[PDB]
Amino acid sequence: TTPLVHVASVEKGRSYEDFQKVYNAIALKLREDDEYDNYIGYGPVLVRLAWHISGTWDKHDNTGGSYGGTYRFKKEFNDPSNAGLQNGFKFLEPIHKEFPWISSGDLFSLGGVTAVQEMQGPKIPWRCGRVDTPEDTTPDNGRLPDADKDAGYVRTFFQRLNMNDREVVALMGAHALGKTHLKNSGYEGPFGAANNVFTNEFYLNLLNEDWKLEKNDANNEQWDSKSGYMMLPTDYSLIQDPKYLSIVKEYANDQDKFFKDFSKAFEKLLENGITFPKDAPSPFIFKTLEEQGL
Amino acid sequence: GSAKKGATLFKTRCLQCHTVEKGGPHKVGPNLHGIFGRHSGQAEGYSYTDANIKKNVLWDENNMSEYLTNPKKYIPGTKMAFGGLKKEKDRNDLITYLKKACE
Ligand code: HEC
Ligand code: HEC
Repeated sequence: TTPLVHVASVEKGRSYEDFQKVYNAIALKLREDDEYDNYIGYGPVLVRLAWHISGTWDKHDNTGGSYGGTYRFKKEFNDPSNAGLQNGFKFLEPIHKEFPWISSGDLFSLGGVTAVQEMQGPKIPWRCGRVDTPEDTTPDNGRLPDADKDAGYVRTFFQRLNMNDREVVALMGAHALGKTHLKNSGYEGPFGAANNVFTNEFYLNLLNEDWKLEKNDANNEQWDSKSGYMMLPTDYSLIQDPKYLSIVKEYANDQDKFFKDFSKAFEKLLENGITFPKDAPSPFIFKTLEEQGL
Repeated sequence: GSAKKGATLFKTRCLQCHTVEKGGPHKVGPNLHGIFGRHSGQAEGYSYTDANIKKNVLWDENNMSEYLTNPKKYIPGTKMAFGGLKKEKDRNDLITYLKKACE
């Protein structure tokens, strides 16, 4: 019956200027709702949502992925791995009602891109065309990675998403943003210092801080620094693996390079499983609130 | 402004990188004791970017407000990774608290 193919289909009569206004709405709500999660803001959770709706992809049969917007259904919604993402969903809710024409998959992925850009991260090219798919196309729970693992697990897991060593190390840099919450994932604490500004501090912190592996209140083991940060076992394994370690040192010495590689990797992540036809518009780079004068 | 609200804003948005007490430890950024009425990039023991030193400004409540609105805008090349307080109310509250906290 032939492999499952997802053809990008631009929302009828919508263009670059239309998506900028969705972007603006997301960015403005980011700017104004600054109290959430003890003044961390919605930035980090929007990025996590975008990665989680994308990280269900299986390259072998093109199941899961951002295309179908399948996060809107309870099976994927109540995924224990996705605990806490309801906040990001409720954030995007009023925006979806203001732009009812945009597909769920386009909105989720755009939220992540907006967040990264607004948090002074790199520019992330973005492509529209994702289309809402029925509820039985929803991926089973358990396709997202576990935290209590080593580098071997990480490398292997990301093969399924077609990500190589450099792409993995780059994407993990997103753990410069936000924190872990105990009632969500059984891990607690800020990853770094700048919680809502996109930097290369993930790499610098891994290499330069003094970490200790200890039990938290959920009896889960996590790496804690004396400076009060925390890292998951999967995060710390990036300096336990020799090949990972080289790339870690690279991004720690060059933020510009990290920004470039993250932008590629992230867009690749959001676009996995999508076939873009020839008539499809070129990828969009959206203007931040800052360069609009705000 | 409300010093107590400003206390909350400092605890959640500044404390991770700065302390306020006299003779308090340097962290991500420098200790901020006696910050008002002192030249920028002058905390002893701390390693600033030279962009912060080149700015060369005695810190007061007005330039603090502008700085904390958008740190990269006021001092290009600063390494203080902070988005910025975009609500003037919060800037007034924070600076009010910081005025006494670091006396
Ligand atoms: C790290 C994650 C920080 C956060 C959050 C905040 N600050 Fe910061 N600050 C930080 C650094 C690394 C620096 C030095 C910048 C450089 O280029 O060297 C600063 C600088 C300041 C200053 C100026 C100090 C001086 O010139 O002597 C002030 C007055 C200051 N920071 C205050 C401040 C406030 C009020 C913050 C939150 C509302 C805040 N900082 C956040 C590191 C970080
Ligand atoms: C491209 C983005 C991205 C990638 C890839 C990524 N994460 Fe994260 N994750 C985030 C962000 C951003 C947060 C912080 C969310 C917040 O603060 O609300 C987070 C938080 C978490 C949390 C805690 C969530 C909570 O609220 O308690 C866990 C657990 C986690 N990540 C596990 C992993 C593991 C394991 C991997 C890979 C092996 C991984 N993530 C890869 C972006 C990412």
